Amino acid sequence: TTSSWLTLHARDTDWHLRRVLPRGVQALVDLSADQSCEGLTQRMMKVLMPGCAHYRAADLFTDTVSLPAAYWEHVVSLARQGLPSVSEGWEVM
Amino acid sequence: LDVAFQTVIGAYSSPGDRRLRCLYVPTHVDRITLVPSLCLATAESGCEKVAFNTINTYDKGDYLSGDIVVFDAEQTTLFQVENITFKPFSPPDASTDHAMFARWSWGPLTPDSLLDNPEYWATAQDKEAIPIIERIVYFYIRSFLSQLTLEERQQAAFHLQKQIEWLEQVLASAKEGRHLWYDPGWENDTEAQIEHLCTANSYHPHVRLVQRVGQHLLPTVRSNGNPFDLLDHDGLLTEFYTNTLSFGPALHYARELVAQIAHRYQSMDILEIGAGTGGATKYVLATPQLGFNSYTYTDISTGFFEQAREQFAPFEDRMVFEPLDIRRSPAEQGFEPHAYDLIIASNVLHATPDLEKTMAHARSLLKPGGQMVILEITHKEHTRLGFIFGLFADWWAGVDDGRCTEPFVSFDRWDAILKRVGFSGVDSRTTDRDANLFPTSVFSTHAIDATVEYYPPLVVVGGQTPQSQRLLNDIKAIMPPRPLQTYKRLVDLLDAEELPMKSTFVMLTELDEELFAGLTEETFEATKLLLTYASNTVWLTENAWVQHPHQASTIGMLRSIRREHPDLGVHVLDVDAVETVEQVLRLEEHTDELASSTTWTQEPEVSWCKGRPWIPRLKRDLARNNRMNSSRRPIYEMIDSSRAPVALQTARDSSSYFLESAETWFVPESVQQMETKTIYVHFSCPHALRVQALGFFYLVQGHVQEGNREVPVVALAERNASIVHVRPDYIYTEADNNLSEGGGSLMVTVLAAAVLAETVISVTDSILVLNPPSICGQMLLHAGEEIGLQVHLATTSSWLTLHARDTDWHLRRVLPRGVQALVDLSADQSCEGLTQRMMKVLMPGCAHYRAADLFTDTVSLPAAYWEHVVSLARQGLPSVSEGWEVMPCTQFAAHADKTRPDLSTVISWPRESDEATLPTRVRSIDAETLFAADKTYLLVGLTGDLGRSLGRWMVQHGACHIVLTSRNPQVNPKWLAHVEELGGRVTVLSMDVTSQNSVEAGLAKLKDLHLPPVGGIAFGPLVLQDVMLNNMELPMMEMVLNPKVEGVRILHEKFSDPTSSNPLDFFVMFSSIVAVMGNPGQANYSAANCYLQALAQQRVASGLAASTIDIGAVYGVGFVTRAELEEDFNAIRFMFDSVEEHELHTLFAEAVVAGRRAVHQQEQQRKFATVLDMADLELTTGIPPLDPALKDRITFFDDPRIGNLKIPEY
Amino acid sequence: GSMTISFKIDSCLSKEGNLSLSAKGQLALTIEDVHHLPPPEEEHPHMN
Ligand SMILES: NC(=O)c1ccc[n+]([C@@H]2O[C@H](COP(=O)([O-])OP(=O)(O)OC[C@H]3O[C@@H](n4cnc5c(N)ncnc54)[C@H](OP(=O)(O)O)[C@@H]3O)[C@@H](O)[C@H]2O)c1
Repeated sequence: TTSSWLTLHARDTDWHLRRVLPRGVQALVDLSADQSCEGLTQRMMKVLMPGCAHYRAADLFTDTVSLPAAYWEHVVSLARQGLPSVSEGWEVM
Repeated sequence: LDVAFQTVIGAYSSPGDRRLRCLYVPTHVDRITLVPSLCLATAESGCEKVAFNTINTYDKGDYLSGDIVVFDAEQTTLFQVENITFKPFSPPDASTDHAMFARWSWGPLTPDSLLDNPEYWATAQDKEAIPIIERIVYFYIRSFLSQLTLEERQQAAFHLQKQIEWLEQVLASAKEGRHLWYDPGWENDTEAQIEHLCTANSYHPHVRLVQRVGQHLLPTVRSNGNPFDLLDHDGLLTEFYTNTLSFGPALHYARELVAQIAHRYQSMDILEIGAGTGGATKYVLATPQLGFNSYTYTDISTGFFEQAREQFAPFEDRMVFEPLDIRRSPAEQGFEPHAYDLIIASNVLHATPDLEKTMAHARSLLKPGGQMVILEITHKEHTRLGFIFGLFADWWAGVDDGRCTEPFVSFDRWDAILKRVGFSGVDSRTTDRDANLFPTSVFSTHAIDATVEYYPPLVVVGGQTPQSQRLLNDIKAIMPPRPLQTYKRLVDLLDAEELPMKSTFVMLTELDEELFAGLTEETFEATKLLLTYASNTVWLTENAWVQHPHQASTIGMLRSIRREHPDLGVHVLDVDAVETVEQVLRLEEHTDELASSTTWTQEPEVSWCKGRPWIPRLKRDLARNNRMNSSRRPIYEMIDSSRAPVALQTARDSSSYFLESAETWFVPESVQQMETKTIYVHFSCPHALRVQALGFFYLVQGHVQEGNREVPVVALAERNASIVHVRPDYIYTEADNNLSEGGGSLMVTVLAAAVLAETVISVTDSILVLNPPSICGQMLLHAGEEIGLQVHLATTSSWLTLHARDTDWHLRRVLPRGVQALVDLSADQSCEGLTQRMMKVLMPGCAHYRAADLFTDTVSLPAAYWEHVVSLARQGLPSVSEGWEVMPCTQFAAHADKTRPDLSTVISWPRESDEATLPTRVRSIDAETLFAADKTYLLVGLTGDLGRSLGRWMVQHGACHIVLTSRNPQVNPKWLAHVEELGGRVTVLSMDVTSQNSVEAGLAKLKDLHLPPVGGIAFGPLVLQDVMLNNMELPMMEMVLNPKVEGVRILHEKFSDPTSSNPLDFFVMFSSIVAVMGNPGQANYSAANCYLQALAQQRVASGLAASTIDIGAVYGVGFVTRAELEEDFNAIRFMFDSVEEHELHTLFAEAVVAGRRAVHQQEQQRKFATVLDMADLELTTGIPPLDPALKDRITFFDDPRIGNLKIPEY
Repeated sequence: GSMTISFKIDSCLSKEGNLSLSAKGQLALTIEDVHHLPPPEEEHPHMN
């Protein structure tokens, strides 16, 4: 995170990422709503395992669009574990 | 901000360490980030004084990379910098190199009397060619002799002996002289026979020259033209001088003799006369290093001086060009008399009828005791060189002596003439037992003045041991008439009441009980008394460096004493076998021979090994210096890639590929990476290929020596090179010829790429591939068929013939909409825009893979994988020929480009040494992991900043378990956490190495900590009492030695079992350069360091890894840095060179590598039974370039042991 | 809330010389209409 979690920060030095980031990572998933962390992600690509798979927020979330029955069962089973993490109306507009 | 930048340099280089040998200026910054609000607030608030932190990320030397962070008092980061690339103002040329490394290059104490090297014997080809040309003439040689001499008189008298100055007789006599050889039934046919012989090697340069001269000597037969200018000004003359193994081995023996002389005598003012083209100069200067302070290139004519300057430019600073006519007085020609320690006669004494006067002139130029190296004719054989040598213009001048030309003087008559002209006889000569070496046999002669004596009292201490008794009796029988005092032991000397102050001591106490083993019994005080009464001293030891480390401690004590008491002349003689006489007396006589202006080096120390005397010289070990500097500049070394690992590494900037030394330097871990196979690569893929989430691996095809079989194999290599060490799982061991040379590797590479692409994606039902390699398309189609995936091929040139810059609407029209993944293999990166447009038209969320995701220039398995790869490749083999794209590694490095990765390209790694012996960009010793992860490395005495730096470097280089030990380890646990972040578990043992019980308790605590067995030890405990020995006290000696000596003894006894299950990868003992040169007031320290060196050497001789590093002043970290003595040691900068923190790490790595190499060579039956065999274990370091201008301040410059490290002045 | 600026500091050492590049790069500004950096690393335990 750019705010257990690894409290990274945007504009962090690649050397710091080497120091802190685990070297066993084979894939990186950037879900940052703020796009300023793109530089941080690029620096991660230079320190993570070469060939590490890279997924951006655009690869999971998009504003344009243009199944196994067990999928939603697994989804709800996982959600029932972490429901107490926040209130019902955490962000409703 | 510039100060913040200077912080990076400060981190890189400590004050006074000289790590910043070149001026670095910023040339690129990856990122500078500044918070303007905080900076403005600090500027306006007046709290300008702010804190900073910086990381010198890259420090190899080529260009520094720094990450800076400047923050306010409240730790609010005002700004930061990332990878501020400081680069030299100008490229770091060799002038900026660091020459700290040095080695004990051993050589004979005097040049060998006979230079008989089988490597330089006349080969079978030459030894048959010369008797073959004899066969043409040998029949009637008895009759020929006189006529051959007559023909040799073409320069002076032959033109009149039969009126041969006129055309008819000239024409008749040329062929008559040639028939003097060709008469016995061969005659004119010999003209063609000579060419037939020349068709083979070792025949051409000599008899072809004979044929050439025989066809053009007519004008010279009448004395009307230049003897050799007629031969196109050269046809083979230089080749005959060099290539022929009759004129060649003489030059080889000359090189050997000059190497020996310049080794024992250094800083020599050398002067070669008659060099001409400089072939002899070339050979003699071809020695790796020689102690020539100056080299006067001299000849009767100056016409060759331009060629000498162009050829000998590297030695131009050492070399000065001055003509000289040895037939004329040197003083009249501007030369300073008796100013040269060595003179060389390059086959010029035969060109003067004043031989005696020319040699007298050479003596006049030579200093007393100077060596005259004479490359000259001797022991003539008419049937071998007569008619071709007889032609020259001034070589015949000398017939006045009554023999042909200047006589082919025999070595005995050479000795007679040489003695008559003021020299010490022919004590050294080249072998001429059979043939081919008489024409150019070489000799060395000393200038006889103040000659070796071979009066003040002689005092002998020792003689208790039966061999010591025998040597005392031999001294008594062989000593000249001199006052004599004898004592059984040094305690008897202590009891002595009358000892002369001008005593010349001969100490055999080391052959008896050693001093440093019995110092308790007032032996230290007895040594003080000895020094008080000792003006001259000689010491004897029995294989101290290999059997008796205490005797080596005494040697080091004397080494320091020679600095503390320069007026005290000291010699030490270490004998491998005492039973094998008569040389200690001569050394004792030499001790009184205190010649300052004479060439005779004072022989500070000597070793009698293998029945011969040897003297050491600290010559810059250019191998290790080159390895260290490769970290800083593109050091190139000629390495045989076919028999040494040479990887075609990509540049840091990724601009071009270069050949880099891939020597891993004997990493012992091969069990976790079980049975790591060695592959001698014949062909390989330049680019690393991705595999199924495992990583990028290059494709290499080559041979594996399985029980000497050259079994072809194809494997995935992490270190693409001529030679690879790869896990068996990544190897395809079939010898199928269908996987033919070059082409097979091509297909396997293409199929690895295709299999990776199919496997990572498959989930999808259809994909698209953009601009795949020409071979790739069909293979990808085959893989899709075999995995049931619809693969579409797109090309920018069935295939979809797309084009770069195509409109996205066109892509929508043509590209299938069922594609779920895109794979861009385009070697040309201009198609990136096309790929981006594809992403806008393909299925949203479509997976995207680029060429960088499959192919890369930097790297940093199921058995069925290669089976599937080869099965697919066998489908598409016919798509192309075998050599579709084959280029040598040299051509690829010179012309290939990283930005344009030419996929489906294959490198033809050279296999022959001639093809593979190439200039390889050397690799830093610490550029690759050197340590195993299943062993503990024990840094004994290394808990200060030096020890911490070494440990962190170790973990950075594969040391997952480190143990720091000291009597009081004051180590911050935060530093332990930091090093653990690097990947290594580091602990402090608090072990007092001075006690056996403490060491055993610590080693048991290791098991209590569950740490792996100790696989290596870095022994550097230190205590210093800077006081001269006379003013020193025994408690100081105990304090200095017990840590060092007792710790090494305890640890060795703990690991004195080469057959143990956990042999040490290394045993590095941290010695100071005082152990090699001494220092005023550090006799105890030098003795302890020499004990460490001898213990390491004998441990290696025992089959156990060990090494010693003679460190200089470590300004970066440790004693100097923590004691804040940078000014005091820089005051002696000319005495002890700086050893940087990271340079210290490099030195330790090199010592570990040297120990491992020595152990492996011992497994290769290297005896290591004497000091000579272990010149590398003592990595001499910390001696700066010795400037003669500072010779006065340097208190050890007069030592010849450092002669090769002395800067030339004239 | 961003601004990318390509900057080049051209230099000429003499009036007779041509204008040449001395420095270049990019500037990425996080701006407002009118803790941003990582906290400094903990000081290294041992420091000469
Ligand atoms: N002049 C040179 O050529 C030179 C210069 C620097 C280093 N070196 C070599 O590099 C190695 C490390 O030297 P350094 O830079 O670290 O010097 P240093 O800063 O003074 O550290 C040496 C420490 O080892 C400690 N030590 C640990 N166990 C000990 C024991 N059992 N008995 C006595 N002392 C013990 C000493 O006392 P404490 O435990 O209290 O610390 C001493 O402080 C040494 O082997 C030395 O030979 C040579």
